[PDB]
Amino acid sequence: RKLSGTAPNPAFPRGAVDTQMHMYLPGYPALPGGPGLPPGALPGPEDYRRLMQWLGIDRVIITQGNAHQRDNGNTLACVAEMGEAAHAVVIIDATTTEKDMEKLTAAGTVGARIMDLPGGAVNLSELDAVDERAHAADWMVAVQFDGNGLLDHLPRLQKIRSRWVFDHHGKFFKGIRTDGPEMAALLKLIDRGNLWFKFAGVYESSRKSWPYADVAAFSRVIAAHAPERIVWGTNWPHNSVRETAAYPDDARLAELTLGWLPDEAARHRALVENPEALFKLSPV
Repeated sequence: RKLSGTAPNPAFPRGAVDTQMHMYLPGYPALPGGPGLPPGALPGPEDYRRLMQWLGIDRVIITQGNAHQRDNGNTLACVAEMGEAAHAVVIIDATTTEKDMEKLTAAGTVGARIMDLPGGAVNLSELDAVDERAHAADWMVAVQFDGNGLLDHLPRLQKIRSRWVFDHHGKFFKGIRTDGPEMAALLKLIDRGNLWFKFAGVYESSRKSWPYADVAAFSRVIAAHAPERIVWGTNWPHNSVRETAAYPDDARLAELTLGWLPDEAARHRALVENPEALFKLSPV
């Protein structure tokens, strides 16, 4: 993996938050139900610190990988090793008690994860159970599903109590029209004020070569509509990539997708104020 390069231009503001990454420590096996660990080298704190230093990332949200299913051990241990800069997004479900939630909060947990696509630990059918607890704890929920099913999920997404983020540019694998009912439904969800939209992992859904114009088209529209509701992430360590040859340059990728925002004020929001609001972080 590439862990150094030329800095993003313009440079990230102090306090910049990577809202989308996974991290891996030795001694935390993959669990049945998931994809298994990243074949190697194990992408851990040392490698990610290098990435942070390259990009100018100051704060990181470390999210539970599918590899670990419902066992939060690795993620929590990564946050602890990373120290002040890191917070966790973990797995909860209907078995998670109030006391469990306080343990997770004290250990730096700021949210829970729903992953409806293959490999995910908790799919959309458990949304209400995750949401009721997250809301009670004043957490957020990261929600990832095939965006082309948005209209089917609309009634349940409307009922979400918590702050939440729609992962990875919505993963609209087939695209979406910028003025169709899908876009209309998404903007109405955003208007309510409890939904953020994530610019991370564009290459996991684009059917185009760089500069990923298909995803750019609708991402520009969403960011223009609601610049105080966009967040950004690396998608490090890019688990869907298997060969050195296809591994993205994280600084260039950042410049590209941040370039889809409407102006410089929106770029600062996307990197600092917006994630501070989504995750309820102390202000920089």
